[PDB]
Amino acid sequence: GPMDRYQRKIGCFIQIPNLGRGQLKYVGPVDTKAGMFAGVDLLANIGKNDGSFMGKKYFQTEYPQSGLFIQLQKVASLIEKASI
Repeated sequence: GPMDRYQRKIGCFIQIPNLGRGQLKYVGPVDTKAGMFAGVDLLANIGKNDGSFMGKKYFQTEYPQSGLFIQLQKVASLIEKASI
């Protein structure tokens, strides 16, 4: 409430439209950005980051560009369907 239901699914896998399978690793705000975000590990270098942003660690990624922040509203129903 509001983030609790999504936070409980950290570690789940979700299938992101036009991106692929990603592991949910973080849910919350990102410094200097608007809104809430899911931080996902795409398990290939098709993301943007290594789980850090502006010098702060948000989550751990397998590869140097496998992490990605996605606006939470875009994946909120995928997360809700996923099982932990």
